[PDB]
Amino acid sequence: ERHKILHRLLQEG
Amino acid sequence: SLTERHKILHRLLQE
Amino acid sequence: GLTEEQRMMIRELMDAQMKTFDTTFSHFKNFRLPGVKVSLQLRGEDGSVWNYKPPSLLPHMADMSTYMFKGIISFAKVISYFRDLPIEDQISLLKGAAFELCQLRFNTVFNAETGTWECGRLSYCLEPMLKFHYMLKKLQLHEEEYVLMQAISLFSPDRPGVLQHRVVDQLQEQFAITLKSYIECNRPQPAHRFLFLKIMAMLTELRSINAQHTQRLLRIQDIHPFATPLMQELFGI
Amino acid sequence: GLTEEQRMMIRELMDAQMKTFDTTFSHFKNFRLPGVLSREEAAKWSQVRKDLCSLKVSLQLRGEDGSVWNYKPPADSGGKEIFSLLPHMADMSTYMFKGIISFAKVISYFRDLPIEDQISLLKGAAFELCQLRFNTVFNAETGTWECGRLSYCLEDTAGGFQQLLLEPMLKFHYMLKKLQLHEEEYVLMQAISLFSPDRPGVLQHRVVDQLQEQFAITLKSYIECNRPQPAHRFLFLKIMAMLTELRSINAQHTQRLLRIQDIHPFATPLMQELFGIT
Ligand SMILES: Cc1sc2c(c1C)C(c1ccc(Cl)cc1)=N[C@@H](CC(=O)OC(C)(C)C)c1[nH]nc(C)[n+]1-2
Ligand SMILES: Cc1sc2c(c1C)C(c1ccc(Cl)cc1)=N[C@@H](CC(=O)OC(C)(C)C)c1[nH]nc(C)[n+]1-2
Repeated sequence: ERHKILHRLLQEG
Repeated sequence: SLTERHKILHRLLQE
Repeated sequence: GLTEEQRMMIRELMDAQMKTFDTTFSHFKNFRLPGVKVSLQLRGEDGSVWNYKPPSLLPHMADMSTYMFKGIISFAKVISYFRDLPIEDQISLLKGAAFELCQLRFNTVFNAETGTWECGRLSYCLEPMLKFHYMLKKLQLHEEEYVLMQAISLFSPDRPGVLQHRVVDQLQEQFAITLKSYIECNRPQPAHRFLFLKIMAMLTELRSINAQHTQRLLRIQDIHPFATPLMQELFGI
Repeated sequence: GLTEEQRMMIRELMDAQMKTFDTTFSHFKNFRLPGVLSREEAAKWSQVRKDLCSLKVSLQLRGEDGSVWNYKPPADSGGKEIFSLLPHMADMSTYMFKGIISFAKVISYFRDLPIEDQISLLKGAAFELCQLRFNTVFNAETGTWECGRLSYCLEDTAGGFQQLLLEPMLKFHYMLKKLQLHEEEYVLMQAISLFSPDRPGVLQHRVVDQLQEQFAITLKSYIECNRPQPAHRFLFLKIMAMLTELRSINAQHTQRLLRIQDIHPFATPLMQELFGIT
């Protein structure tokens, strides 16, 4: 959860 | 005459 | 070395100038901006500067001129001799002298070494208009002389629509006599020779520059709309 | 010549760059700008002043008509004014960071890594790749980063060029530009920076170290094949030395950024994640 934005940006296509 | 053609100018003079 | 009537005349004029001339443009707000040949500098309190270099500025200048015009209407309203005139003559006098008094006020912030009108938070950097500004600045006038020039222009009896010609004429003469006396008793340096007659001639030149600008704008407004509602009233558009 | 494994490596990096680097900044559309007509605490304010005085840039905005709005920052008085450019730079940096994340995402070698190492590699290399991308738009004759309609102009002082070289970030940009690198060398530099095995938080140290070496070998081969002139004998080692200097500038900028953030919050949510700000 410390990297919510990074996780989302890495998941998107 | 001049008063109706110069409504803003008349307003600014009165205020 | 003036009569009290004359010394009082200058006090009312100078107090009016102080109260109605926002020299720093500290209250000029909600104005349109170029891109949002004159160069515009906008200086914030912090010392930061936004500079506009031209390739659109006409909207901004219309807002700035209208702001200056509002200050000039306020100047006239706070002078006893103007307030006592019939309202129709007040209107006629302001329609004919608005451009002239703005140019006189702009001359007091004109820097002839840089060609820049330094209006505090705003600066305008660069025609018979330019020539007027360089020639008037060379005279090194005091605030008292500028404010009397504004009065002589304001109280012009020959303005279109003026009805009390003689009242306005007699008031103008008293301002002109006061200007003449001010210079004799307060300015002996030989650089200011014929200063009174030179000022009176500059006013005649400003009258012609005013005529040429009115005709220009009455034609341009047809094609490009820019004049604010007040400008449309003042210039008969 | 280059091996086809190597030619394909470069092709994938170059496609990633083309797809994720908005060189014209034409899609950087929404950003803040400085306003128009605008004991330990005091020691911290002092150091931040010395941090912010290190890089003086003016902002130029060019309209489609050819007109230019130029913003000159204030001189250091007593506070607040020294931060007038920070919102804009935060938006500019965040825009660039998104581009770097997108670059890394399309690289096969990066996608296959565990996600927490992906995050660790990006947190450690984000500033470096942005600076490398910024070097490609740096005009060394005018001291200006040309970002489409936006331009960032180094404010020239009494010392001139030699004064600018006192700042390690500025000396970096001048020295790298002088190497006159090709697009392919730039993108390989970005790959070597991204795949640094020694960033904090990287668990798969050996895998990243081996990948970093394959990019370095590909760079060495490219230079040998396309720049055979004996004038480029040491070009590869010169690039690597620039990357070593970029790591030192990265550490200093991180420390500087953190101090500024402590006394005046400016970091966007994405920046906060990249730099560890709570
Ligand atoms: C759109 C508009 S409205 C306007 C002007 C413009 C451009 C011009 C003007 C017009 C023509 C040229 Cl050849 C130059 C300037 N001047 C201003 C005042 C001004 O700006 O004064 C200094 C120059 C600061 C002294 C003014 N006064 N009254 C009017 C109606 N205007
Ligand atoms: C608010 C922010 S966010 C930021 C910076 C600032 C100020 C600074 C910076 C930080 C500290 C000091 Cl003393 C000076 C500058 N540099 C930029 C680089 C940039 O965009 O500027 C050039 C285009 C290269 C000029 C950058 N990269 N990554 C980040 C997070 N930042």
